[PDB]
Amino acid sequence: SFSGYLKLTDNVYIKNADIVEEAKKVKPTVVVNAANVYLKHGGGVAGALNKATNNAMQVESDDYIATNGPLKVGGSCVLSGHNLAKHCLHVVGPNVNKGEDIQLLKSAYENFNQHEVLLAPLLSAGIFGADPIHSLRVCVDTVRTNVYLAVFDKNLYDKLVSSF
Ligand SMILES: O=C(O)C[C@@H](NC(=O)c1ccc2[nH]ccc2n1)c1ccc(Br)cc1
Repeated sequence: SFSGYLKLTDNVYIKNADIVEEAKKVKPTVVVNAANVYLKHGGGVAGALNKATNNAMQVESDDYIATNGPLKVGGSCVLSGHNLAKHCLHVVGPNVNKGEDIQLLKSAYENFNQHEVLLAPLLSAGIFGADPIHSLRVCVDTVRTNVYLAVFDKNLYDKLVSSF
């Protein structure tokens, strides 16, 4: 049901699209959220996915944190996808703006290997402060399952394809 993606490798595909709109259209088995360790979905991809769920993602996430405590940087948890997907895989890439180790980006993408197919954003990109060209390279060199990357910014999308 994914359509219009450009094939980068055997298993990695990419499209200039809003991941919220893509999830509403496709209703994938798994949508990846660019989460923080507290599952506080304020802004970026997380704020946008949460708003699309009418804040149900944040209510579920606060119950998960109250029970389990925070995730690790490089870690993940599987929660409901609400109206966007069957499941949401909340993955914590390092936030370089907040001082986290960029080597944890490969650990973050390893979480995707537990799922056969995913709709995802580039981890640690945008407000997380990392170089998106580097994030795409770690993605293609780490993930073995089928990943459909949605890149919101048109100019970044064009740069990512032309420099790949
Ligand atoms: O373009 C990408 O997908 C990376 C992107 N991410 C966001 O910050 C980002 C933020 C909010 C969003 N809502 C749905 C999606 C989404 N994404 C980013 C945007 C612009 C620049 Br300039 C650099 C990076």
